[PDB]
Amino acid sequence: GMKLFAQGTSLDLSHPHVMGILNVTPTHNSLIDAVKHANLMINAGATIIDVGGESTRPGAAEVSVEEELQRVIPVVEAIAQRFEVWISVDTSKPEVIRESAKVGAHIINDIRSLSEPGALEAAAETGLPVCLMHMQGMQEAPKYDDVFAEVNRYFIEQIARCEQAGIAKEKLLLDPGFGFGFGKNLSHNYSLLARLAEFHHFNLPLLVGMSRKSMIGQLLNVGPSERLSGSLACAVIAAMQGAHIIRVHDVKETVEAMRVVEATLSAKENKRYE
Amino acid sequence: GMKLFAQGTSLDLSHPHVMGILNVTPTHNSLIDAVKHANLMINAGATIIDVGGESTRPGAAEVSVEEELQRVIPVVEAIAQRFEVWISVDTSKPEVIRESAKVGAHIINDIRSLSEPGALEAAAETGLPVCLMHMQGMQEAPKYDDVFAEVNRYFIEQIARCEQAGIAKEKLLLDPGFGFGFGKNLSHNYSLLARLAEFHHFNLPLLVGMSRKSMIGQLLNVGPSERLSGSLACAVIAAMQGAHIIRVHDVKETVEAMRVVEATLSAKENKRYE
Ligand SMILES: Nc1nc2ncc(CO)nc2c(=O)[nH]1
Ligand SMILES: Nc1nc2ncc(CO)nc2c(=O)[nH]1
Repeated sequence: GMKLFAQGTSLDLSHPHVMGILNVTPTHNSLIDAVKHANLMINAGATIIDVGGESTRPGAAEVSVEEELQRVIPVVEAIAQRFEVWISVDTSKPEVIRESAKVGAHIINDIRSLSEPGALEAAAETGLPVCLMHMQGMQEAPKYDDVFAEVNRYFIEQIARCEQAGIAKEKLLLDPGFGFGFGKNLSHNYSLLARLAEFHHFNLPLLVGMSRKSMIGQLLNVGPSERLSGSLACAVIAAMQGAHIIRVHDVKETVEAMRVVEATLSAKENKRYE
Repeated sequence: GMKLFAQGTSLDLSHPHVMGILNVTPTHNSLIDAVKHANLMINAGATIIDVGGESTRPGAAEVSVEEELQRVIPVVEAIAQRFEVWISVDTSKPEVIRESAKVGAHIINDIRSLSEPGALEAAAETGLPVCLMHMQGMQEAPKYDDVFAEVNRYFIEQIARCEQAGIAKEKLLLDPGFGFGFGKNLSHNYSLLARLAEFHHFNLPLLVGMSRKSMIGQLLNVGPSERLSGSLACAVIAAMQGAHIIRVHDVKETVEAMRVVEATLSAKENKRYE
């Protein structure tokens, strides 16, 4: 029943949506390969595309302003021209937010939740949906009084901060920030996955992304390439609880698992596992 | 907290157990390959082994008595000699039940729920745990007043029938009979998967097996070899609800998904998703 609206089109969150990842970093063949990877993800079943001109996993470098315009914008521009899928942009600079909205972007997905100077002001001018994600800080993960309580308290503060800028509450999306890069260890990560359905009291969409993360690599004791089954198990658990968007690397397999989730949630009485 | 007891050892159903499938049908190299496949499944994480001298998927042939002794018994006998895993036997004849219990079998897993003449009497003499599975009838699946109500009513009748023979209720195991070979179509199969946790009112173990079945092949529209992701999604849904044994073909991936399930059920408040 929950819908997202952007660029004269809608996203019906009645079923779980799979959002494929498309990193555009180290440009002649960097654009052909981007359109072809995006094409492959659409044919596998992806309904959203996460174009991010920055890798910020702990220990990754900084990208100046002009650098992100040169890769994010032509990629975003190329997707909307030829495809129907929704395009989310992983950017924190206000200039990339303004230019992504011009070339046809749908969702503003900021890893920093629009904390950079001018970022929140830009995201409101675009009128686009913004995804708010929680994060604390290659260093360690801090200590919490209770990881679920603080993430919740981080939200109420962020929704209130959004509405103060003109971004209506109905445009927002929430993401707990799974991963040992946003300041949460293995116990904190699995506590959030276990209590995900409680986050629905906000009555807002739940973007979730745990694809190939450390919360699967450390538990299963496998390299970064053998984490498919664990990522699928994570995605099903989140979708079983009513997560609306699942941000994954392996789109074909995730989409297959989602269809089992839908066929399961369709026969249930209340469409959600608590 | 629920335990199974057989052959002087125990099975602690505090975590989901993965039961690998080992079919012994069309014998010189048929035994080496059986021990080696069983070995591979143990190293992948399987704690139970399903040795079945019969394939009875719709359209499969009949095996005489002496034929099953020649393959089931030496295979069961070979596993208990060299490995610690539990051995379940897919047999309906009373003679194979008596001889499997002699060579070291753990669980009597009858696809027919001991309906053959003399089968129930044998399973009681062994004192072993029996798995009761529901089934109606290459033909079609019948019409139900309500598929959950009848399967439940099929149980109460079967537990009562077991106790009348001396098989204590604490030795029994239940299995809904997922699959379009036991008389249940795509809607009936997903109704049972959606309402699995309700079956716990019996306070008994839940054996579940949907590996590579038609309820995944028909929904995803893929050949019998590309059903891994859908089978993993099914297994997680059942384990999320508290299924205790998951009967799968792909043990390494299932075991990986179960560890995510355990790590998730460990951080939850009540260890079960309803
Ligand atoms: N919304 C969202 N964005 C992310 N971006 C990057 C990374 C990791 O680099 N993770 C996430 C995530 O988990 N959720
Ligand atoms: N317990 C159990 N046994 C089975 N045996 C055979 C087959 C299919 O040949 N399925 C099952 C099953 O789903 N559960």
